[PDB]
Amino acid sequence: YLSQPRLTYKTVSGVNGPLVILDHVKFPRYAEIVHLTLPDGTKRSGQVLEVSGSKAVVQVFEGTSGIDAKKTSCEFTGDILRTPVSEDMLGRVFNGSGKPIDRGPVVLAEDFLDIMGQPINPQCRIYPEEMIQTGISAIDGMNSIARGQKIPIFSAAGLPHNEIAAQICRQAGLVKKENFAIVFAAMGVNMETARFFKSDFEENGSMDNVCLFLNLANDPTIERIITPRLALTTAEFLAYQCEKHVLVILTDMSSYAEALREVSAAREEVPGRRGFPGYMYTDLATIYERAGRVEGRNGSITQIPILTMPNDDITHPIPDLTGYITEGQIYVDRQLHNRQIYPPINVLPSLSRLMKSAIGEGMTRKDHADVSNQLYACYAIGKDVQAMKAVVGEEALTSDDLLYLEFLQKFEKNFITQGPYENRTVYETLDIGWQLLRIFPKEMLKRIPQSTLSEFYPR
Amino acid sequence: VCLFLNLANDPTIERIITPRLALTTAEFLAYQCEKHVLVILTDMSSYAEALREVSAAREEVPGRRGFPGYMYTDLATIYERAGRVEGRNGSITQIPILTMPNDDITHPIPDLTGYITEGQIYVDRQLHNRQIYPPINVLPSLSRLMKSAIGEGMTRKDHADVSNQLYACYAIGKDVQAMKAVVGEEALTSDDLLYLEFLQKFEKNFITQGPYENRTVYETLDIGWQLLRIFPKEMLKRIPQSTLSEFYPR
Amino acid sequence: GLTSEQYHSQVVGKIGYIARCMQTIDPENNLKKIREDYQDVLIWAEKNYRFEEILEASKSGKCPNDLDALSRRSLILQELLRLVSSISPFKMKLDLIESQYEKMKQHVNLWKSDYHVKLNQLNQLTDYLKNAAPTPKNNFLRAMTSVLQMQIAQYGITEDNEGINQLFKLGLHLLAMANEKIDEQYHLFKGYVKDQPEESPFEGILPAEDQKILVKTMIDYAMPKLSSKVLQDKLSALSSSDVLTKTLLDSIDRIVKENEKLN
Amino acid sequence: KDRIEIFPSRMAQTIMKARLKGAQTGRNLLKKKSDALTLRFRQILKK
Amino acid sequence: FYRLKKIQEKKKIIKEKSE
Amino acid sequence: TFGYVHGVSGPVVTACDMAGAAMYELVRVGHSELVGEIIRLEGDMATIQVYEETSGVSVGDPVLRTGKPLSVELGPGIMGAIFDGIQRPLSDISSQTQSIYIPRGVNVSALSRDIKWEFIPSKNLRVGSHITGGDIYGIVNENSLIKHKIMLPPRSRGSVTYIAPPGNYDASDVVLELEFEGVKEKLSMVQVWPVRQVRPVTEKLPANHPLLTGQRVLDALFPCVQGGTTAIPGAFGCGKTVISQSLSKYSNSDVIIYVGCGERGNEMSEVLRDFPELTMEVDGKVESIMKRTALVANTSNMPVAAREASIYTGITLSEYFRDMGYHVSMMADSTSRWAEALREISGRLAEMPADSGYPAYLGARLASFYERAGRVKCLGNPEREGSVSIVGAVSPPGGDFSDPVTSATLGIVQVFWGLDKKLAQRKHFPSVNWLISYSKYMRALDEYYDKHFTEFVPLRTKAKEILQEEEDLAEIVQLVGKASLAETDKITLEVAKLIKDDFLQQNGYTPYDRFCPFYKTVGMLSNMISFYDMARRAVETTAQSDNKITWSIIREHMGEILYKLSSMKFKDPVKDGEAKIKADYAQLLEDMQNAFRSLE
Amino acid sequence: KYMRALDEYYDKHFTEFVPLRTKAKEILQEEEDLAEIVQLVGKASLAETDKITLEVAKLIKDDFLQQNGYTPYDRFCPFYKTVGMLSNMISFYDMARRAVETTAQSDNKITWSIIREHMGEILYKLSSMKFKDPVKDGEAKIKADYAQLLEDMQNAFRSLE
Repeated sequence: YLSQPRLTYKTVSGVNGPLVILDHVKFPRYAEIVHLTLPDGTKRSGQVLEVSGSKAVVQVFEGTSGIDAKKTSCEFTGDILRTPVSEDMLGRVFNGSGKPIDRGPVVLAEDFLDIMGQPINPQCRIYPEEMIQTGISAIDGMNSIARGQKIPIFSAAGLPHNEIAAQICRQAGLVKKENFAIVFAAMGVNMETARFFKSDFEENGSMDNVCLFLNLANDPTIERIITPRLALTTAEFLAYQCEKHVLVILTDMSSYAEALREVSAAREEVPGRRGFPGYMYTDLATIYERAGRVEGRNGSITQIPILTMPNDDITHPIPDLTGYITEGQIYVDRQLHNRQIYPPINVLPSLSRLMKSAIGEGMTRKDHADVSNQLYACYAIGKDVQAMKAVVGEEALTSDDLLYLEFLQKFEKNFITQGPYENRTVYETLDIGWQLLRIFPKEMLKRIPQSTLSEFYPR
Repeated sequence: VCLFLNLANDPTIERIITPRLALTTAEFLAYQCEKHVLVILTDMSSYAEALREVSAAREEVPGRRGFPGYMYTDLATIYERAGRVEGRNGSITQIPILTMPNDDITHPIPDLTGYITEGQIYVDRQLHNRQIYPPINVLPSLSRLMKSAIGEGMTRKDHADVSNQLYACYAIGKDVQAMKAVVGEEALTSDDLLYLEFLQKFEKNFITQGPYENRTVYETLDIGWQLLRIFPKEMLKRIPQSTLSEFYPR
Repeated sequence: GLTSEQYHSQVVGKIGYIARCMQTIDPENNLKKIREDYQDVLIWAEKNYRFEEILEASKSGKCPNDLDALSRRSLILQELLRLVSSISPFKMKLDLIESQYEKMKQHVNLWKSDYHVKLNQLNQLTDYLKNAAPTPKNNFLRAMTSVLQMQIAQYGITEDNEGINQLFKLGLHLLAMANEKIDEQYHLFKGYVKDQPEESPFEGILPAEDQKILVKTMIDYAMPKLSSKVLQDKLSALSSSDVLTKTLLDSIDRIVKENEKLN
Repeated sequence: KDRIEIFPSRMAQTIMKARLKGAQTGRNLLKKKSDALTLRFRQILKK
Repeated sequence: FYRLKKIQEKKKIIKEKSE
Repeated sequence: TFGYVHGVSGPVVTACDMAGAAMYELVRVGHSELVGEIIRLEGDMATIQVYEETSGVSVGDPVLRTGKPLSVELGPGIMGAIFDGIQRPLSDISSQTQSIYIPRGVNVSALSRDIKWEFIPSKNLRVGSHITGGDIYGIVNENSLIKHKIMLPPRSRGSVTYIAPPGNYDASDVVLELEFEGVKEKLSMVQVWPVRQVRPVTEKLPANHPLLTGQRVLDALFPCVQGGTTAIPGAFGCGKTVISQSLSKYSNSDVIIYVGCGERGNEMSEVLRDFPELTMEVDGKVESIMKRTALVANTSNMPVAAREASIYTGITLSEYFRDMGYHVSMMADSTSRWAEALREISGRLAEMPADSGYPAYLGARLASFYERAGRVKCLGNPEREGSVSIVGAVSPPGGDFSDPVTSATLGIVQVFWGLDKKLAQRKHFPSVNWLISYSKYMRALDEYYDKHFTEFVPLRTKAKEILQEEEDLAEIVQLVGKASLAETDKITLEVAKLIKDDFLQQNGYTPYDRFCPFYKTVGMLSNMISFYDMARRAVETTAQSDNKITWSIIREHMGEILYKLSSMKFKDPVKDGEAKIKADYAQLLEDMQNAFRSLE
Repeated sequence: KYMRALDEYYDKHFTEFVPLRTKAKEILQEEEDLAEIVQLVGKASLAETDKITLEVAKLIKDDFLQQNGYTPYDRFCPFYKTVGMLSNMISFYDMARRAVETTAQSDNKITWSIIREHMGEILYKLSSMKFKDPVKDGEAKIKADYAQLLEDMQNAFRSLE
């Protein structure tokens, strides 16, 4: 424990944007937290952005407006940003920097953990295996998520990815044929969406599992930077120490990347690709890879980063590096959104690399893989048949083509189309899938082995 | 043969001086010892990339695709150490072998090398994949001193006309191929069929050649004439009637 | 490829290695032809030149420093040393050693030679047997490999001896054969014994104790199939034998066949 | 010629990507139309 | 990138000059 | 010895009192000893790129100065070991710390200094014998499979003054002592080599021997050579696992070095879970391939320096085991991730962005790394010849081979095994597309084939031309249908299908064709091509008669022969020995000849 | 993104407007998807329902989404006017689609051409609906006129059926 008194400096050499450049610092520490009192008594926090000689460049969380030399004091806490973590922060709403915003008390620490964490040992990580059910059919019966997977949601501005995220937070759980928890982090989220998330989780009775970190768009961007690290430190505590399967939903990694760009510019680093930092890949990896199962512990951390693909460009650096680091993608389609389907999840471009580990006998059911494959094949064939009908006309189509069109319609109206508050267990999802597959006779279901068709097709 | 070698694992900066060592030796052997020196600088792409590395380290002004703004002048210092010289019976013939990145003839390395040097022999990936050796694409290839190195006296007097006519007919055959990809076989006129036959036989009998087969210039011109004879005289518009009358009938 | 200092250090080290190989192969200085051929490199080892002095000589060119030629000669010597070592218990006549040295020297490329491949196979067998625990397969492999070493010593590897080729083939096949395939191992050994021209393949080659162990192993495999107690006692009497013989194996086979017929 | 001669820009890139997707979709639809016509053509040939 | 790097180098040189 | 931290900004730490430091040297920053690389020098101020997170590194912190650049630590204990890209032994860090994380600035030795090794000195070596760099002065019984030959380092030489007697020694024990020019050098069983420095060899011989894998498509159509350079696409359903498993279990490579070089966390977890469980049959015993394999495994959240130096660590370990006299197979899992780490380092250093953002030296780095593959006459006295075959895989963006990394890799490498998700979906395993794949070592292996498998070269050429003709006729079939195909076209199509489904297609799970010996492969190809040639001859020579033969006639008459050709796969190399399989294939050819003679 | 928050306001003051908005957006997206096919290939292969979608989309785009802000009548469109107009347009859409689909697979088949030829007057009235002036045509008058248009639509489709 640090027993020595904290040193307070009035030696402000200069202020430049968000930086207070203090001088005559006694052994400045990089990443040190420092609380500065302005001339009128306002208290702000800050982080030692750069250390040189006896100087200390302190990025102030709030702005530098009103700060002055000769009167502004800064007390150096003597330690890097350490968060207080406990189980009691399950059922709480915190801001980006951890201060509760639910009118509850400050967290009574079970431990004081460094937010940056350490990289989970590759030799200690274990393959995710079992499935975490999100209650959404389009990502349960077609893009199931394994316990330990990192599967982002891709979407554009205006699409209901935040509503899908809230639905996943409310409905997520184990397959269930109190060791589950959800850590929702929201970054660069306007006040309206932040209030929506908070009130929705409070009202729908799932808050007992959910730890909510909110970083409003107008909150400090450095707070936006440290929000995902707070969320994932809490997730690591709950999963690898309390041994409960944690689902981390990080919202607006694009806003996080904007905050990262701002911090890089403040550091005076030249822009990299497409104006973003060159190390954004390392930063996003540091965030994502704090996930997965581990050896000798019964907890896990599933991650579902949510991205706002700018200009709907999958080649943009943020989605590109996210695809490089993660293990799938759930696409939110503007076409389906305009057609008024909820959730507007496109299942053709979407993918979940570890669906085979997520599904199967003893995890979801015997027929999950076959049903999912046949549904995907029939859906693709239905889109193809629609395109063909656009040219040849309805009459020229054959009976199989009519069946495929019917299955397409009923699959987008019963499987995809869910409703915000319709929680489907994976068994309900597979039953709906079989209802849709029974449109076709047993023969055209070529991707379902006869062993499974003879058992699940009837009725 | 004198070999200066700088393999892949060898120092990168030493490639900046390897060409100059070789060309200094060639200059000594040619302009002081009166030898005829064929200088072959292999992987001028590697030389240019080493130059770019040094320029980046120096933070020099970059040109297209990051190469230094003086890459042209440097490649010129390398290439322009060629040619004969008055009063000395030596010569230095340069044949740099440079790899176009992504087969892009407009990449800075090949582009500046073409601007400096007196031609280029363009090895074609399409021809190589079709297994035509040497896979040389005469259309993008060029030789700036052929106009004076050919004619009456040196080689034969129909050389220039035959070369130009082969160029024109080959280009028209390629255009006919491009149009045929769109309009199919049945829409080609008899002239287009003539041009396609010429293109096939030209790539099979003129470009295609044994790796150890040494055709004389007269043999090459005879092959060119037997290819041109596919067309009637009136379709050879480059060759003047005086040349066509003497050389065509045979 | 090599800087000058490292190249001349390689020359010095190769001279030293050739000297060591000569000392190991012919400690008694009986290989006069080979030592005469290697005289120019062995002169620097006979006297007590220090590494620095011999390196200076190599740099000056006084000592042989054509590293390619030194490598060729060192390999010619080292393959002969490997041949002599792989049959360590069975010495090879000086005449045969000299003839084999001449053949290796005449060979165009040793590292692709049939002699090199045969030595590699024999070394496979010897390395395995150097640590393999006593089991039926390992005893069989040791017996066949000892006979192979005897045949190599008496004939050599620079020819197409059918016996040596058969021993190599069968030994490698048994080595590759799975440990648990007891029946296949025993039948392979039986086939070798039956196809050996001599009546007593292992007489004089293996020690009497190893002969007893081998016959005991054969009897152990033969016993569980027997049913008649009289023939079982006959089998024990045969197991009392101290030497393996083709006729003894045939007698055991006939005993088990009579038991089968009686079944 | 080789290029459409639209000045480089992110807006130009988006326009060209949209145009490429549209051309590919039209090519696929025309290919399906050709397939239908060819199927009927071979059926009528056999008839 | 080249312009920004040049500007950063010039700013560093100016800071050294002032120091 | 000791520096001090004069400043910290991001991962860059400027250290004072570093007068003697060397460029690109390694330093331990902070009180937790974070690894760092000196990337600049200015008077006594050495700038350091700190590999690990620099949070908490305060001014005045000591900076220990390791007297070496980023150097791998070679010696016993490599085999079966899981390292990071920096040579951090993950399997020892986890055991010693009892934690799921890698502690910041962990300083665990790469090779255990406590474990004892059975060391036997070279019998010939004595006191005073001259020894030179590369000399094997001892052998250590690391496994029942790999004998670790303890050899002198390059750049070292002299006269032996003390060679330890055979016994149990640790990596800290001095096992040898030599003297040169009076200077005495004490050598333990562990040496150190800079990863970025090519290990010297007496000569780099040409590659002239196949790197057999057991897959018929790879061994026959697209052969690689011990010391070759190969590329593999990296995708989801491609099937690179089959290539890795084949090289690890069945290939003649004496050693395997698998370099993750920055894969996803769960992908690396899968690799680390699967490789230990793989087993190989050597000398009739089912050993574990980890007795001969090493894993330089690191994820995407590891230090970028570790990710970027993973390839160099792997190739240096492979070169070490090559010099030991072995044939090593290095396999970079995805060189694209290494190139991304390289681009990240370039961006961090603020270097000019070259083509598509990659550094100004990506091609040079890739070419120099792939140049380290090859077959060499190992440096040292015992005449040896090792090899290093790099099978580094690359990840083309969306199947495009036009990005800088894939383009440079294809230009440098000489083989491309082109796995295809399309064939994986079609259930054609191995998924090698056998149309975009290629191999430039055919002219190198012509000599080996002519010596051992004389007929294989014409057989392979005929098979390749058959497949090309089938690809060309696939378009004609659409235009005019199958009924319009000539009899020769039909025979070509129906033997191309035979080769695709019954020769190229191969299941790695079955006990009979998990590993296909080259003799079996050439036998199958010879039988198929004999069928093709004799059917074509019959068709051509009956074209002139009124009773012209047709592929339908041939199929009706010899449905049995086609069935046997299809069933040639099911010959077990183990139970059905080489002699039995060859005899059965010869009998099959006899049956085909008899049937064709009767029909004609 | 305020549509969800406005559900409470609509479901209490304009109860019927949300389904109208949903159907209008679906119609516009279907038109966007059909125009590509129409201009890539041709208009002959379109189904009757596709024709209904295209022509209703043209109607909505030209006379519900097209508002000239300089005219005395369209300077400001009250939301009651907006919802009533959208209601008439979507009612016409649903009823025409019902007629077409019901008469499909029947002897007395109905087509978009038949509907347009029968009730060009109804289409013209729907087009002129945008001309109602709240200043002089009070809210009650506009609502009554739109109800009369709905009644005429229903009567004409009853005669057609």
